[PDB]
Amino acid sequence: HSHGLFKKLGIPGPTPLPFLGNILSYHKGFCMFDMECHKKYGKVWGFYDGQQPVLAITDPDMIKTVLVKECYSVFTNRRPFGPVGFMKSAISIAEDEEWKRLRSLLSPTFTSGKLKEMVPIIAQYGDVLVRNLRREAETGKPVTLKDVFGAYSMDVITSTSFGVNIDSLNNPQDPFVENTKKLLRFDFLDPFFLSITVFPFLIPILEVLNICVFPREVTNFLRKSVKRMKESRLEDTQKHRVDFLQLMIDSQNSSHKALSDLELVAQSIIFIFAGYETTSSVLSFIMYELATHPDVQQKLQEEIDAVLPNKAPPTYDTVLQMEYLDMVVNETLRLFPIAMRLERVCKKDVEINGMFIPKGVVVMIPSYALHRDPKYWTEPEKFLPERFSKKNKDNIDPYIYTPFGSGPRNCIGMRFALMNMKLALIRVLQNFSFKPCKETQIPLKLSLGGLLQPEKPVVLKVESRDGT
Ligand code: HEM
Repeated sequence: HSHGLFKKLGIPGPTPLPFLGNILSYHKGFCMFDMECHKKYGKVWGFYDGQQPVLAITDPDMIKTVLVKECYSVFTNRRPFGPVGFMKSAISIAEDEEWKRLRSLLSPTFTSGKLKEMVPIIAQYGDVLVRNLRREAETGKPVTLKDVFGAYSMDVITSTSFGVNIDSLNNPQDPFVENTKKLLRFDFLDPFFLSITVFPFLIPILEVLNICVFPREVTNFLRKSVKRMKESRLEDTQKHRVDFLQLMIDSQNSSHKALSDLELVAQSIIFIFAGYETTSSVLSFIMYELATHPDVQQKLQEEIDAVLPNKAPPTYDTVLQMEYLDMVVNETLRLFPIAMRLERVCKKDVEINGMFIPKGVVVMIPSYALHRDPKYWTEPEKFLPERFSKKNKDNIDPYIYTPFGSGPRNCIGMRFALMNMKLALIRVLQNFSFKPCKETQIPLKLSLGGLLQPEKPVVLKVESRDGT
């Protein structure tokens, strides 16, 4: 019972129940819980995930202090979440100095140059997705976005970490894809995780039995797959394709360095885990918005048609040049910041601009809630891209709008993700128009689970701009 911590500090929040803390209030999902707390408690509030104290903060300066100012010193790590095994070394699960070192070895791998050089590969799959989407529409039936983008997301992943070039969508059974496919984002509200939240003392027991949240079935497979291609393939030299693995392999081969072949395997897997369902979900939200806002869709199409007359293949610089595109992407991320919350564990007693935060408390920034906070957004529930226009985006506080988090521990694949999604969006809109379908849910309703996603999958009628 650390359940008295918050009233002891005079910090408001919902009253916790023995053992459960406040988890039954998650019956409508993390985001609804955070919006309702924001509303009734104010700028700061506390709650308990089992016995774990969580202090939500909403003040921009405090957020910067936590995410930026005091990253290395006090708020360096995310909260532990369950049995992880060797993945304990994935950069996103790694802690303190261990994390700092991994954050160095990997920086170069995510530089624009390395990125630009990966465009041809990803772009190549944009052609594949279009080629693919061409059929699904050409046919007649509504298209289920998660699937088309799931495959596209998959294809970019494999391809950008050694030439495993597969048309994932039409090779549903290619084992290598049938495994990477299983690397889905965790729903921390499913029974298992709720149980570990209420019985955290069970994690060491699962670790000793080698029980891991990532499917060993799949982790084993890729561990071995990387092993061979890391040898078998390029252990022949002469001709390499600037993918993450190679960047990880070569980074290996000539301060703190030397990525353990196991670490490297951990990185490759986490990069997949970090980008697979995230990219696909964001693309789907965007397409939903464009379909329910024809005018925006058209305008986007006109800009694309302008920067690339007559379906001209997208390019790094060409992508960067499109502003309405950038505005549409950003607006969608404001409405659907898929991480939902940003978190940091307080490694030690501290005071940040006024309030004292005890050691061990989890400091949480409710992105979903700050993104829809009336106090900062006119008609928060509305999809209005102008919000991010050139002469308007300056009024946006970066500690309020945080779809990719902020500070030293922000999303390391952010630019890659933005690039990936735009290239895809360009290719697709540069060929089709998505319109609401009779089965299209409007307004879109969000799941009540622990992931930010539509209640029912988004399906839309897809039409080719002059397809005969
Ligand atoms: C639209 C897609 C994506 C979104 C919205 C997104 C979101 C985020 C967010 C909000 C964080 C937490 C930041 C923080 O705590 O301050 C994060 C972490 C991170 N992201 Fe992404 N991400 C996306 C895709 C990617 C992709 C494609 C990759 C990999 C190439 C990637 C790699 C990671 C990693 C490794 C971390 C952990 C970084 C660290 O702790 O040092 N993400 N992401």
